[PDB]
Amino acid sequence: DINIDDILAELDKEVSPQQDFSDLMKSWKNERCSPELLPYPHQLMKRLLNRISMQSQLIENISMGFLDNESKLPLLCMETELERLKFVIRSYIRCRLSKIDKFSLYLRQLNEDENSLISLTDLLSKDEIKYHDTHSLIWLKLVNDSILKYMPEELQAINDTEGSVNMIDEPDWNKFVFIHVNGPPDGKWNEDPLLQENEFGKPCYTVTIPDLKEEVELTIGSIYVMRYEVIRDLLRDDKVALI
Amino acid sequence: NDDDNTEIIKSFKNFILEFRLDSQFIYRDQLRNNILVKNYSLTVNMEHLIGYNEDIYKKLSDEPSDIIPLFETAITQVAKRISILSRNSLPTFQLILNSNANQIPLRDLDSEHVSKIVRLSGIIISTSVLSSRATYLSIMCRNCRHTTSITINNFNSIVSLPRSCLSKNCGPDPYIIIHESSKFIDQQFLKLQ
Amino acid sequence: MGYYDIDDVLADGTEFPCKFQYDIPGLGYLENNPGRPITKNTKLSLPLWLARILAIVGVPFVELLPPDMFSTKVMNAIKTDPVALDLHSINSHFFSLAIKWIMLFSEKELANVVSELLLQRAQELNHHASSLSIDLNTNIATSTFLLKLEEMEKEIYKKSHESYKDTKRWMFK
Amino acid sequence: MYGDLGNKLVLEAKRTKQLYARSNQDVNLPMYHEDIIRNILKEVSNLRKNTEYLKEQQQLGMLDDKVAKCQYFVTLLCMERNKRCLLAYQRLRTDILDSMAWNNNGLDLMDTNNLSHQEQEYLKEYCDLITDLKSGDLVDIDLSGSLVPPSDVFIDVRVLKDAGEIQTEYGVFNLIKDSQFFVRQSDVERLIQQGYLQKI
Amino acid sequence: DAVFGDRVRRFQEFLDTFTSYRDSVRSIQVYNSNNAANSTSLNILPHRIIISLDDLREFDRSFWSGILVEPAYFIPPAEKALTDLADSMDDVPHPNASAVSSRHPWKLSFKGSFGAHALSPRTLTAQHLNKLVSVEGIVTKTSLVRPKLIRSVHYAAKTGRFHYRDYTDATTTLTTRIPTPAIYPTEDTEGNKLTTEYGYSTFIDHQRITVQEMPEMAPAGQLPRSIDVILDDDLVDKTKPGDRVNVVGVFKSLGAGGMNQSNSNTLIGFKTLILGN
Amino acid sequence: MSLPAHLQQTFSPEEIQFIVENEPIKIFPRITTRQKIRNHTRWQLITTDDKALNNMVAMRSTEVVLWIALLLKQQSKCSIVAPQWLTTKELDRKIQYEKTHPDRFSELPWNWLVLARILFNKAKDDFHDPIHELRGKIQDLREIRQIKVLKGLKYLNESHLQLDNLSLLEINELRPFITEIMDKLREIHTASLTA
Ligand SMILES: [Zn+2]
Repeated sequence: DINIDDILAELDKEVSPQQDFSDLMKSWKNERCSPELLPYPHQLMKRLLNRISMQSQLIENISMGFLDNESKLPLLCMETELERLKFVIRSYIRCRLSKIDKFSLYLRQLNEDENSLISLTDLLSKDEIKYHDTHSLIWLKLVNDSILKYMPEELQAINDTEGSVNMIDEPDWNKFVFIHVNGPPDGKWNEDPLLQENEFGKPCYTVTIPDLKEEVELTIGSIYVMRYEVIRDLLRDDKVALI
Repeated sequence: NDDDNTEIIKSFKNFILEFRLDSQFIYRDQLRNNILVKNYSLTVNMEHLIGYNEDIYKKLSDEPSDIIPLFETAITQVAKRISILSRNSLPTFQLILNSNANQIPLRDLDSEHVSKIVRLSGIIISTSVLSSRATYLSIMCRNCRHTTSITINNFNSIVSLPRSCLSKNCGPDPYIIIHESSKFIDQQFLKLQ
Repeated sequence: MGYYDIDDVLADGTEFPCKFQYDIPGLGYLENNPGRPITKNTKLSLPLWLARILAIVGVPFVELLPPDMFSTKVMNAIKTDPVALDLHSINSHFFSLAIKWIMLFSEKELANVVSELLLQRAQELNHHASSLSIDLNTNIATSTFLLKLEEMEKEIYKKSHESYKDTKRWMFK
Repeated sequence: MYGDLGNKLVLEAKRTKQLYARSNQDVNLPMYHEDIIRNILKEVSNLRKNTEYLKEQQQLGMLDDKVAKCQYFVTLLCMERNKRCLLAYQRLRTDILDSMAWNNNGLDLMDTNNLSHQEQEYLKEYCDLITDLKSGDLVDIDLSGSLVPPSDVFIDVRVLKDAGEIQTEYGVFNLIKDSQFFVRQSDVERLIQQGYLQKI
Repeated sequence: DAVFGDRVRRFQEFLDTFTSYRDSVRSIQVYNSNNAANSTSLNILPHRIIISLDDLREFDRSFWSGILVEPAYFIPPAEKALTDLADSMDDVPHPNASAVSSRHPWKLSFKGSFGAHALSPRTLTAQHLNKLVSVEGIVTKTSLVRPKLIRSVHYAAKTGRFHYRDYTDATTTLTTRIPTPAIYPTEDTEGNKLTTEYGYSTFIDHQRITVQEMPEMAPAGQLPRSIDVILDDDLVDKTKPGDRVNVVGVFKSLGAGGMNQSNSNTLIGFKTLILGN
Repeated sequence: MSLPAHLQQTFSPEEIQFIVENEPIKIFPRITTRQKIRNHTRWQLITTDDKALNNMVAMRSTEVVLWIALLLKQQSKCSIVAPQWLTTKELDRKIQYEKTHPDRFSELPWNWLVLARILFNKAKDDFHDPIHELRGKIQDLREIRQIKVLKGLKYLNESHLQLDNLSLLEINELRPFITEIMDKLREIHTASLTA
């Protein structure tokens, strides 16, 4: 018989804190595994910090009111929920700081490059900018006055990329990461391009590995161990998520 | 005797599979870890066997030389179950016991304790070189070339080649061991003082 | 191949057999004759961080000879029984140096052997890392196999074993 | 050759590496290897003087391009190798110092004689930098807090070292030795990390 | 015996692929022919070829693993293939009335890398039985070289025909076969008397050396352990006591080890020894 | 540095439990926060939905985030309902699927191990089936899935790998081995392909 789902959908076609937390967890999971320093979500983190401040004030006010039924479960849940949110943001920020420490000179050369397509203001937070600058400066001072003071000017650079071995550390672009193919972020499939339907009817993406000149079909709802460089474009579009 | 042997094997198999103290199946985990490093054995504590089902311990301590091969068979079956994907050639596992029973002085071992399990202490004074005891004994009839196999448990009661052609008369002792198809295990003689 | 990677730093400082190509003057500071120069067609052992550069700049100054650790005898040993090979005695940094040699010489055949060696040995070290001792109240094979791992596999084993141990400790807490 | 001192230095650095890895004894960085640092730095000075001696001798003398290029090139390579060994050692020490600072900002501010003057100044300013981070914008969250997820809100603790009386946010804690509490894990995390409370 | 023929043809293909072994066989044959045609001379090259296990592994890994794991089924076919190769490419000279009857099969010897089979007499457990292993150690005892019978050729002075008979023992052939009581057949099938023809029969020398592990290799607190190698033919007198040696052979077992009624609870084992190649 | 060595590129199992605890679960409340028609403090949380918490009616199944269900189960104020996949019939079905298809994993939920552990520890009296049997079937599933993983870690090429239907804890424990062996087999390949 003819399908009537179209009219049923027709008659049904007359930023939320949960979504903010879900995006924070997704960003944290991606940051923990991705070899590169992922771009900072300024707006999401601003909203999250505002929410934490307002909820802490609300808890303090409710506690003052209680300081004059005896339902303490909501207050306990508020406190522990805020603790969990603070832990997630703590771990995220500290992972980003560790990645900044690992790739300080790479970030510096990106900043000093006028031909670079990215900027630290668009990739690091303000506190991350300050921490990166201060840490790079102090470590430079230490290494200078401990080792480089007794070295000639041709071997005194802290970012000598022309030496016997490159001394600026770059992220391992071809690092292997665990990816779960989410599919398009929206619930509609045909709208999103790049989704070449595979045989057996399961939709899939298609990414090629330049080193091997091989094409691999990334089926939706499947788990893969893929090179990060191959996945980077899909990951930036949230079509896949690092496990 | 097949029914009783199968029942004993199944009981000790269930002991291997089901025993756990607190959230961890001790002997399943130990068996898997032993298989991983090619350690085909299982060190079974005796307090655990008593606590699980004291009837099994009574059966074991009554006639150890007849029950222990059944327990080794159960260990082998569990190993196949938990380390081989259904749909072999896995050696018969060895059972290593740990006991805390009262130690019997070496001079107190007399006519009683014969065929019993005894725990005793001493100092080793000699260790022989490794011998070779057969377990799988591929065997062939001398005249009619009727090849068969024999499996050895190595727990002497208190077996030999068959005294029959076992499928013209072929004589009284028609069997010669095929040494290129047999499987052996190493055995060592100690000397406790 | 990070600059500050101590494993890579130590891998660089390994002597390699290499013959010279020029009657170069004035060198040999610590090569048994500081003032007296180095003769042409002289076979000398040099650190990799030096021989690597000296074999490309220039006919290059220094010609690199096939080291013993990649000789056909070691290759046959690798192809025979990869698991039971004492690669720690051959070279404590065998895999890093093999990768460097392949990178230098584009040896498509040494790489095809060392990759299979790595896979076959990774199977066994995963088997040993995922087998955790249980107390009823370390195995001989585990301890006698862990003595035959380079400084690279000794880190993969440590990481994987720590991961398995953490998972076991969490599950059975 | 010339990197043997540097090779010994990085070998000792590897020892410190695995040394501190070892679980979490929070070991103190082995006292700076000043003696080996001095020798290799002196070894660098001799190499630099040799380059200066050769360059001036090349100008006044009749030196062809071959030896003048090659001796300088080899000396430069040796100096680079020594620089790399020194840098690796210093970077490992700096990484361990950063780990200690991050973990002990809530534990203690400490034998400090194991550190050179430069390293002591680096740690002293790094603590200030961490405190600046914990106060700029991320003040709502405790950036120096524990990285273990907060599983259970309520825990029970046992007082290890007597500390008399300590004021909490609302009431007060009487840290009597060998007395057990049952309090929220939030307000005792610093004391547990410092080493005054024990259980979980 | 389809598998036997398959192994034989596979090894013939291997010998054809690596022509160095064919060149060595040719060199041995021409050396023997020249010595026969040329006096106080006794240097005759043996019918033995040293094949590298690495070449066998690179050619056919299945055959190489079969040699290294179950040589009792892979070495006899390879030896038969080598014998057929030598016979086909033989210079087909005039017979000497003895080489026709006296068997001279081309034995095999191995070299190269062994891996887990490069053992010592202490680490030679019972899991290595029936496998091709190499043991290194010091020769301590050497039996007297004593010829042993493997074929007796008989002449019946009533029909002018020659009848032979092959003999096999546990220490001669790898595959197990019914032992022969080593009694010469004095009467034919048709009631004819036979006279044994020595000089047309075939005897091979037989020695039993003893190899023990090097004393410095022994673990702290234990005396060196020893194994018994059974060298035969060209390998007799190759070793003397005190010689450090590296013997390659098949770790074989013999006997019924109890299991003979005479022993029911008796717990002795089997007699194990290496058939040196 | 800021992030410890053992937390570099993996998740500690505590963090996996933390991630799992954010998934909704169905509970039977033992309290009633539904305000009658005829004061009280509402939850008003910021990282989840408080609607199902302010409208709890005793013995009326709702869905709350797992870390709150556990918090209520700390007292006697709720009763966690075991998910449908955590019954003896479904576990037997999954075991049969594993024994029938030796090339692919069964379709267990990504949090099956973590959820099973948490529910067995904190909600041991809310199972319609004997927990001593659920544990024995969870262990059997873990053993079969471990056998299949060890026989697929034998396919660690340098291009990619498809670990379909693998759980989250299993992936987390296999990450430092797979992702560090494939890196080396990729470095070897790229070194060879330097032409
Ligand atoms: Zn018969």
